[PDB]
Amino acid sequence: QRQTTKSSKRYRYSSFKARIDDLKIEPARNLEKRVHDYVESSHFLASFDQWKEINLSAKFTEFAAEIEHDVQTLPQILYHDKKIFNSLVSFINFHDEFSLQPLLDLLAQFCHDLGPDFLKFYEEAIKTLINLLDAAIEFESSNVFEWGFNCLAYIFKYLSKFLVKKLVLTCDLLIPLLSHSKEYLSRFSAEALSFLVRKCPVSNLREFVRSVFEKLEGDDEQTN
Amino acid sequence: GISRDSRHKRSATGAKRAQFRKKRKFELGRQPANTKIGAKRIHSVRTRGGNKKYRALRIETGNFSWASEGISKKTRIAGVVYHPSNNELVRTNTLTKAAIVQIDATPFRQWFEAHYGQTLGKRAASAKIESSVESQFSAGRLYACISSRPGQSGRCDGYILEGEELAFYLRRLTAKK
Amino acid sequence: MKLNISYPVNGSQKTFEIDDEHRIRVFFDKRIGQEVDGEAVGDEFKGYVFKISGGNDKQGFPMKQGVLLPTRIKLLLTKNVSCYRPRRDGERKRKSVRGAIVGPDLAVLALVIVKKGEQELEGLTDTTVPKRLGPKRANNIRKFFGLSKEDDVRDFVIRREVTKGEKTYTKAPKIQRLVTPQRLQRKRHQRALKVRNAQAQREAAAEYAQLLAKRLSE
Amino acid sequence: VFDTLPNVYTKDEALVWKLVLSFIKLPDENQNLDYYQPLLEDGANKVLWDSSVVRLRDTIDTFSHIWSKYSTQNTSIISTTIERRGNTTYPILIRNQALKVMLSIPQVAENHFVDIAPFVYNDFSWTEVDRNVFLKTLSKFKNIKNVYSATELHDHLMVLLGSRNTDVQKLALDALLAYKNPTLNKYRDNLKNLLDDTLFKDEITTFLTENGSQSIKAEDEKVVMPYVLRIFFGRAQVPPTSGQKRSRKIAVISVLPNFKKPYINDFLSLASERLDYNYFFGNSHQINSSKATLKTIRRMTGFVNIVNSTLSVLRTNFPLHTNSVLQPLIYSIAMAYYVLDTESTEEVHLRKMASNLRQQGLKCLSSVFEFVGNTFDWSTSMEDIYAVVVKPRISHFSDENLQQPSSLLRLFLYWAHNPSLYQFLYYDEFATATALM
Amino acid sequence: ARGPKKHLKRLAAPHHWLLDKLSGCYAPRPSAGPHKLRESLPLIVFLRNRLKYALNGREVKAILMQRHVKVDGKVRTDTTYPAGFMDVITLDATNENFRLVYDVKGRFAVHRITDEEASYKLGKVKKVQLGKKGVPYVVTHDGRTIRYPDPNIKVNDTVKIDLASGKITDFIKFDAGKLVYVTGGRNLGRIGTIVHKERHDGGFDLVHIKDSLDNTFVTRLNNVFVIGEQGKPYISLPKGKGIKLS
RNA sequence: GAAACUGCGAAUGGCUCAUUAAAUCAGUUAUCGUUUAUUUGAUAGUUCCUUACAUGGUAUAACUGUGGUAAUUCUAGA
RNA sequence: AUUCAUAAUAACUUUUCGAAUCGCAUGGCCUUGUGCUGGCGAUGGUUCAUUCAAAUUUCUGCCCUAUCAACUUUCGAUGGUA
Repeated sequence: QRQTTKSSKRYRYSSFKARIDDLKIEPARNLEKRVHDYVESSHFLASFDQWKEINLSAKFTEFAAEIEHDVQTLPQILYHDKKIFNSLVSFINFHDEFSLQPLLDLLAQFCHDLGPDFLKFYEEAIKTLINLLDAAIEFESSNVFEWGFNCLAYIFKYLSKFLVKKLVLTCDLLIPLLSHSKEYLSRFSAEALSFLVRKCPVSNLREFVRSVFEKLEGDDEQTN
Repeated sequence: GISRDSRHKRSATGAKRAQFRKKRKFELGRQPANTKIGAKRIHSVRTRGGNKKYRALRIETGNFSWASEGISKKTRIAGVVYHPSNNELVRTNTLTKAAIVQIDATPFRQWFEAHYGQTLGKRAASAKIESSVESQFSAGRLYACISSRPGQSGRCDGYILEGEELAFYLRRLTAKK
Repeated sequence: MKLNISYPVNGSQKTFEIDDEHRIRVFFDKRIGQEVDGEAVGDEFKGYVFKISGGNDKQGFPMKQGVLLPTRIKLLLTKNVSCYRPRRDGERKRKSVRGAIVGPDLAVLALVIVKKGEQELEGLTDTTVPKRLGPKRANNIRKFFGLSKEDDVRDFVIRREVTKGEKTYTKAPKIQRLVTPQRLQRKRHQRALKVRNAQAQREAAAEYAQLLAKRLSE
Repeated sequence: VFDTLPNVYTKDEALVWKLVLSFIKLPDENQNLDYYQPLLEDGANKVLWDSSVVRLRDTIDTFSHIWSKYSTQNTSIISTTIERRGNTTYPILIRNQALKVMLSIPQVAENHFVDIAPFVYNDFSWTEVDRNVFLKTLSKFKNIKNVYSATELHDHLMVLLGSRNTDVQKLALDALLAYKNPTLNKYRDNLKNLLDDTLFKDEITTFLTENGSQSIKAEDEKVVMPYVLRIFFGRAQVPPTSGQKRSRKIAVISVLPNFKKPYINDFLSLASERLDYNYFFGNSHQINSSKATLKTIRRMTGFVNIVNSTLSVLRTNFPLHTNSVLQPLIYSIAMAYYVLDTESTEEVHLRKMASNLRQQGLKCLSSVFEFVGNTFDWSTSMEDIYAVVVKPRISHFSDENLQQPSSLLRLFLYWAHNPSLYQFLYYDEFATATALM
Repeated sequence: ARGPKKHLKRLAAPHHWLLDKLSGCYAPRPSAGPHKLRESLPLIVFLRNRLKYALNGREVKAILMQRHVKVDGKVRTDTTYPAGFMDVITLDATNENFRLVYDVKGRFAVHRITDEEASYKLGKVKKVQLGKKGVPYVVTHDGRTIRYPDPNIKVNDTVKIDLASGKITDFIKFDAGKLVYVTGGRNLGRIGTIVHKERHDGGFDLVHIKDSLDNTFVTRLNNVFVIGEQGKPYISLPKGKGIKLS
């Protein structure tokens, strides 16, 4: 019996498991005035300016100093591709929540700008993301889970056609998070990879189904 | 009834002060517990703060300490003999502080026998005691001054009257008889 | 008067009006807590034995035990007494209450049946009403069912079938005072917390003693 | 049935007594349903897939259960036959039900009693609720002195009075007052107020004190001192967790020094009588049974604690009796040495209690030697106390005792200071002498 | 009155709160706490009238029940908690630590503070004593009882306290030539080195202080608060460094 | 989530100046002469000691029902 | 400045306290027991300190009146002891 008849007060308690059980993933089910899709001088730069206004944390302030000297325009991003990404990955591995929100948003939008050239950073981006999510298990925060899995949904959505072409490597990456021994990790990672599965056409889908059935027979002992 | 303010007395110069307020609760008094000798019976009074205070109406036993030996025994109080404030208290057997009661002596002489290997009446330097104390032991009752406030704590604790006080109160008893 | 008679074994109760004065004179001079005779009351109460339990006089002022004065009186009632319910903490109202000795002016005398007579009275002896609720403590359920100490209670909770339209639905109490893994963990935490704090205190005291002895050996 | 039966037992009071005694005996009696068990069959297979949706799991479980039944048809036939035959096991509280019935009907048990006294003399195992109900029945008994075995009931009654549960003490005092005699009828309220917890010490100083008002007379003392000693034994077995209980125990042993010499000896005889020493002294120094248990060592520890307190309050005037004081002491310390030698260093609780018993035994030995010394004989038991000295100690007495004056050391010093007590030094090959050296 | 007051009028309030005299009748009576009544800043005054992070008392409730405010390492949720002098108030989402310390003009002063300086807190050892079971303790100027202090700590001596463990890191004696902050009286906020303790018996010990422009004044030992040595304040002083001018 | 038990508050606030002439009050002191809910910081292994701690026992409210009275924030019996 | 803080001794007590309470979660273990352990935080509780207080309290300061010069003490007025 979850909370069915809402009360008259305004601030419920909402324990962490209740917040996760309420949580879902699809931002396309969601919608708002998306700032990065709304203003278009540069996606990364627009989101960067909004987050420079909104966020006041030490880690994001230092990141803002460095990359604010670097990026102000699209050829600057396209040239300094590696430096930006390594600084982003450095602070995400620093693992600080107050700064963990904007860096995840910027990772999504940075891929959106750097589209079909992101496929060389893409692997260790996913690696740092799943390390972040297991750290979030260690510090329970529904906020961090929602942000990180929305970043994964955005990366899948932005690099649809290439990961769809190469679907088996993506699930080979996400199996440490798909078969993870926590109900919500398996739930959210399955929802994101489920969006990609819905996007995939019939032939690569047949290959992926054959591969995942072979992998399930490999994980005969695993039920999760 | 009782209150203990200083606004209803005469002035220091000898004037009569007119009234300033109604009586206040923080200047209350309570009715004295004329604690007598009988079976143990004790009220509890709730006092400022939430603090308990035990009044004794009748109390039989008590804790009396031998100061020269530094020990303490629980004895039975016989009756009040002398009291420096009111011989009506002496008459009515009221137990208050600074009263002079006679107590039982059997636990003290039992401790003395078991501690010094010697009876009383009829390590020798340690065994030697005072002459009037030995006379009281032979009599069967000991003189003891009460030093507790049995209307406040509900305990009658005292000390056995040692040499100089015993001399003074013996003169007092013999002169007042 | 009117006799409010109650059979506590069935939890049943009824009222019988009384007009002739002979049974009233039987009731005279008796007090609350005494006994009377149903045969001396009337015919249908042959064998029954009552007990004067309470009543109200002709204006409403109820009977109160303790006061042996067959009149009305003004008592200073307190927190924990009958015939008075205080509206505010430490309040002592003074109320008019009727004494306990049964006189003539009682509008209602209320009796309880101690011993059943020989004939079945209509409302009292025949029918009954069940208890409203079952036990709520775990040991109360173990008593009321005679359950052994090795047996569990959550399988023997008493349920009630409620219905609203077509959705049949059951209800059952939360068994207060029931031993759980939760309470076991809480007791364990109290123990471990006391132990941890005592260890920290001994450690800090030993460190201060070391510092002090170092100062003195300096 | 509880209010119906007291009106209808009068018709046939014999059969109802047979039923009541049968219900008393029934929880102790065995029950077996050892049915016919056929040979085991290994008929089992995962007939369906295991699913994750729960209602499919439930239907698959139902079908697999029916399949397992029909595959092991034989054992399932037997189990279904049993489960439809239905139970016959008496629920355990039926003894409590029959004891409540017997409590409501005191006169039939009072008439018979030849079938209930075995439970009393076997001392029940029954629970404390049933014990209290049965002792309430014994209080309700009317012709109590004319029961089947009156004095043996009296003995077990006095033991249950000496027990430490004050409720049990109240019940046993009520039954002993049901035993009627004018001395206890005179002092009837006094013992009840002694059992009362609030009036306890005030009552003690009220009428147990010698040479005062309301004191016990001489013949009444002779007839009543068993009762007072049993109730004082219970109040002394009260354990000292807090200041109030410590003060109660101290009050008991500090009013002990005024009774009389054989009454002090009888109290201490009780305290030793709970233990045993006839093992050693039916042997010489060998223990028959290896009773190295926590139960018997905690009995010895309670004994030596009450002996220490009694000596500290009776430093010179107490009686020593060889049959009640000295023999259980050397039994205690020999048992301490025995458990220390016999069982390993894994038993931390038993070894720690053994060390505490050794400490307190040597402490009371040194205390009693300091306290009586030359005032009574020793030649009866010189050899035994010397044996319980010389087994574990003199081999490493210098290696152990070199830091402080030990209790054993101070006992040696008292031995060497007093002339008649040279016999122990004389008794060995001056082993304790060379130990001092 | 027949009991303790619960209301504070607007003009009855302490002056240094800078509460304007038209926005109502009542000023946030600061609840009982570590600091005294006439020298405490409630969190509602601090967050609303000073930082302008809130516009209403309902917004101060929203902030505190969101659990952002921490006063000396611990979360507070009572909006009239008496945050006093030498306090550390950390706002995490804003990434700021504030040492509460007086200004030269006699008012409290926001002092932006970094993490390594916010990690500790001074405290004026004010009552050194021997407690139950024979342990010694010190009572500083904010109620903090610290058992087992250094044996040389005396009355009126500053102790630097590590916050996250409540422990004494080190201490600063009361001798002539130390740097002294003045907290009460006319000159409060004037940081100056202490020259001479004029000591009377049964009266009040005055203290002659002389500050960096070599100006001399006198206060009492109750208002004196030792900071550090000559030219080495353990804390970072506000702007102007406590100098009263023309 | 009604009701009722429990906890806290109702001793603050608001109004008025009748009384009171070293009284109140103002400034200055003292408590080494006392109580203090709350807030804040610290604080309590006592191991054993002779014959349930996987956690003792009673009730009572609200409620069901029977009533009284011209009437009140009246209440009685079960 | 103390008979202070604190400690120790001997007893005393219609005698206190030393958690039979509550929310979220579910991790570490393994003798695979429904066994052992474990996080965050709510209420409470002995003492001590702190704070909001409270009650007493020291000095000095009140308008008109001498056609008001003596006043207070049985009935406490001033001090001493209990």
